[PDB]
Amino acid sequence: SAKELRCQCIKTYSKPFHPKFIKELRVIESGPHCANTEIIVKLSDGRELCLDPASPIVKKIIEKMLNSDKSN
Amino acid sequence: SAKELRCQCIKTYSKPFHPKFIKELRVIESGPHCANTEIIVKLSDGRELCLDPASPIVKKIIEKMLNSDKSN
Repeated sequence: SAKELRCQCIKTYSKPFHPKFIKELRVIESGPHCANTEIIVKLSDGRELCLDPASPIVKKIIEKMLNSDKSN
Repeated sequence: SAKELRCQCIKTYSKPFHPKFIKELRVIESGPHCANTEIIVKLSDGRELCLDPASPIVKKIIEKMLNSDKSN
């Protein structure tokens, strides 16, 4: 009975780990909405899902869109 | 009749473009071999393939493995 799940996820693929051994680093960097807009990965041959470990980086890449429009 | 194609690719997904509008940024960052070890992406709703636009960055992420072992 917790708040309705969010769009995709807010944490790592599912678990934290060394993202260095990631075979596929996927990043949901779509426009501004809710579907894709965070980080993602494919942990070597063990874990593979989205990615959002308290890393606002990717939020800054999506954030630059708005900020780009904030030139007037 | 050109040199046998390489492993996956050496350039972008297929074409260059603003990687900013990429919906999925995938990165083949596997160990050291030849399969996956470069950058990759999913250009918004238009282009989606690997990624290696003269960007050695990703090569530096894979390179840190060796260099990590070069501590002795």
